[PDB]
Formats: sequence, C-alpha cells, structure tokens
Amino acid sequence: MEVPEIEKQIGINLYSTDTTGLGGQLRQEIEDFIVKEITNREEGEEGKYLIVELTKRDWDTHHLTRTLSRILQVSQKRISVAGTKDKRALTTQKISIFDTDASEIEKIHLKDIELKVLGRSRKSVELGDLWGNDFRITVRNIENSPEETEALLKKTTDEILAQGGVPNFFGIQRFGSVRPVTHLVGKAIVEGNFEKAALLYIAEPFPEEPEETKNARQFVKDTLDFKEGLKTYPLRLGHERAMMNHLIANPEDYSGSFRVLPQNLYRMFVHGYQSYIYNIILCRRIEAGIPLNRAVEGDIVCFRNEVGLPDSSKTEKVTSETVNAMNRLLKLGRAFITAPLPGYNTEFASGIPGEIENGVLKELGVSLEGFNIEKFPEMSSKGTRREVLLEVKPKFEAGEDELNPGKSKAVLEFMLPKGSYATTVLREYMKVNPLQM
Repeated sequence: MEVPEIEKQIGINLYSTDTTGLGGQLRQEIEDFIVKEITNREEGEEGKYLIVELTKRDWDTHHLTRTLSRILQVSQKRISVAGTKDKRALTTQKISIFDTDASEIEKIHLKDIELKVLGRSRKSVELGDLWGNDFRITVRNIENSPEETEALLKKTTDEILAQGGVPNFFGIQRFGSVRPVTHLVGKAIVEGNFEKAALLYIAEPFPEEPEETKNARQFVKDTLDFKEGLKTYPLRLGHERAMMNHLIANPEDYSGSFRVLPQNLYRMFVHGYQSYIYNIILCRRIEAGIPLNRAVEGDIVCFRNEVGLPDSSKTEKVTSETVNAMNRLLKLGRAFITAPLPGYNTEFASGIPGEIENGVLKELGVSLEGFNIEKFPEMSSKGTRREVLLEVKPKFEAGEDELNPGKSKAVLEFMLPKGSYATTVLREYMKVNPLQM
C-alpha cells in the first residue's frame, strides 16, 4: 500500500490491517465528533468544591473557563478539568468549581454550553481524575457506497478484533505541538550534534505554520542571525526566544542552549527519538508476521502494576517453557507484549522478536551507549518498555451521508483509557494523511 511521508518520517510506515483506506473527512459537523468522558471518582453532598458536568459545543476549554471565571469572579485555577476535550466537537466531561453553589450555575446560560450539577466534594478535579473517554466519530465523503463501506468496515474491524486492537503507535502530534521536530532534535543530541539539535528547534520552518513565522525561522536557519530572530519571532515562542538569547552572549554554546528551557522539552526531545525508534520496531514486527497479542520465545511482556496499568517496571521475559503460560495470560488481560524504547538500561528481547529489535537499532546506527548525553546527562535517559497493542473494540455503522450526496459515511464509536488518542484508532480505518484527517 501507500503511506504519507509525514507518518514515515516518524517511524510509522504501514497498517496492522490490510483493508483499503476508507478515506473521507472528519469534523465536517460539530456533532461528527462526540466525546463523552467516563469518570473514576464519586462526589457527595458536602465540600467547598461544586462538581458540574460540562457539555460544550465547538468551545475551547481555556476560553470557557476564562469565561466562567469572569462570571464568577474567581481565578482560572478555581475551575479545573480532568482532561482537555477537543474544541471542534460535542464533548461532555466532569469539572470542579471552587466555592460555588448549585443555584448559581443554574442561572448561567452560555451559548452551546450546558451545565449540570453532579454534587460537591472537598477535593478539586485534577488532571487524571477520569477513567476513559467514549467516542462517537463520523467519517463523511467516502468514495464508496453504504454497502461497500459497511463491508469495508466489518473487515477492518474483524482484523482489529482479532489482532487485539490497533497498534500502539506514537502519533504525528506526539512529536511536536504544531511542528513535529522533537524526534528530529533528540536524534542530533544522541549523535552528539548540538549545532543541529539546537537549530532544528530554534529555526526549521514547517508547512503548518503561517508563512510569516515560517519565514522567521527560515531566516535564522540560513543566517544564524539570532539577534534578528529575537526581533522577528513572535512572543508566542518563548522557548525559541530564550534559547537565542543564550546564544547572543554565549556564541556557539548550542550545548548549553537547552539549559534555558524547564524540564519540559528538556527531555521531550530524547523521548521523541525514542518514540520514533519504537514506531519503526512496532512495524518491523508487524512485518515479521508476529502478532501483537501473542507471545513467542523471548518476547518480553509487562503486567499491570496492581492499579490496572501496564508499567515498564516489572517485566518478565518469556522463554521456550513459559510461552504457553504467557499467551494464556494475554487473553486474560494480565500481560502485554512490549516493545523497546531504547536508552542505556534497555533489555533487548530474545528469539525472533529480539532479531527485530536489534535489526532496527542496527540499520538506524543507534547506540545504547549514546543515550547518555555527556553535555547534558540530566537529558540522558536509560530507556523504557511501552506496550505494543492498544486495546480497542470498536463498533462501526455505515450508511449514506446527507451532507455529501452520493458518498457514504461511517460512525465509529469506541472507548479509550486516559492517555490514549482516537487518531490511533482512526488511522487503521481511514488510512489517510494525518493532515487530511
């Protein structure tokens, strides 16, 4: 088949499913993307925190909270969410509001916003206080008929249901906010180059950015005139600006140009390059014909940390004897085949899977001894071992779409746990450019 360069530039280069790309488009209509949160907490009747179910239509969370904070005259902090839902969509979620009574929110009537009291609690709603998110996505404008699409959906589903779900690939958005350069920067540092790792972040324009800022980076990218850059770069880019300043007093000090950014990107770059390698590996293994929900000799799995979450801490290695027991646990949801996120404390697997892992680090010319940045040790990671399959059991629904006469539409509704993304599920169903998505 065919995969966009955009996705091949970040390790991904195929599809666990051999079905045809459903194609089509998304977010054509606000209601075409419904996301309903699943809570993991309970509230009572007491507490200085009012808990409300927020339903918003085509609203940006920051904007909403900034609106409610003005109406209730409290700081933005007093209103928190468990997780930020998409603006262009119809989304429901739980939130908390400090020192506010039920009756007050019954008098607030904003456009495309619905507020419903759930109760009260002595505890605010912190990022993470939710189990998962129910989805109801709708793909429209497919070059197929309702009949040829429903059948196309059932096949894509079947393989999925059989393989256990969809690959746990690192989305194109994970490598960068608006510009996916993290992995590109983490690769230069490892190799030792700081002249490029710093420039790739300071400059290096992308077709996603406005031709204005796009021309600001392009400028210093071929002139290295950081003095001008600190004059053209919009204040919006604090990190890039902070770095150019360090380069005005300390010339050619690209090595320490990273000591201006907090612990955020500080380690995101290296983690990116890791996610990159991890993608490739996950593919090569999908090519080798070794499924993601079945163990083999020296496959290396993980177990849930007694919290219902797979952790790269306790990782038992499967052998020629425990193989029968390992696979038996997978179908019981107590183990998961994992893939390596290269570092300096990585434990390659053995057998066929071990060959794949070593075959990716080989062609890539990767060096485990390289994940120890000399200039920035704090920036050097030892590696981890993320799972491979992303549990998912979708339910499709095909048909004719009114908005696009002659074309068909698909209603994909499933659910994911906090930390996972819907694009990861959609890609196997639409198999289209991540930007056309």
